[PDB]
Amino acid sequence: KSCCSCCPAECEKCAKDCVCKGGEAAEAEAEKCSCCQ
Ligand SMILES: [Cd+2]
Ligand SMILES: [Cd+2]
Ligand SMILES: [Cd+2]
Ligand SMILES: [Cd+2]
Repeated sequence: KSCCSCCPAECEKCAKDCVCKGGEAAEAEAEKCSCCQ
């Protein structure tokens, strides 16, 4: 598991800054966020 689940495992994008920054529901559940993709 990446950190969240919205993004694969090695999203370079989160690897910096956890790009999704939901804060609360950071998980986001939706398998596939646009920021990391
Ligand atoms: Cd994420
Ligand atoms: Cd990510
Ligand atoms: Cd993350
Ligand atoms: Cd993301």
